[PDB]
Amino acid sequence: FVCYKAGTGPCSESEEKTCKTSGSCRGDMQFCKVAGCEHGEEASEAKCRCS
Amino acid sequence: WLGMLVVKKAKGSDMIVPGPSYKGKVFFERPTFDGYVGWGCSSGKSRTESG
Repeated sequence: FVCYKAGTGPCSESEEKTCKTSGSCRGDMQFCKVAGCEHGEEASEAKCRCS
Repeated sequence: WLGMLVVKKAKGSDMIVPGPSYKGKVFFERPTFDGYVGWGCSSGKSRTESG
């Protein structure tokens, strides 16, 4: 699994570790299927896209 | 609209069937297993290639 922010590039360690461990991340169907994800489209400035 | 059935709101727990290109579309409905749900966007927005 590789993560990257649209427009900026690869994100730092904190957000990717939270995306991998917590489960409240935002990814494709494969990530949402193997680890779960939250798609509440809440207010956020940016999100490191993982695929 | 004729009062035959009752449409259900857009629940986040519903899965979107892949395969169609949602890019450029504004509204689309999907008959689920327990009823009928729809998926739309706000003003000035549209679904991406994934939807």
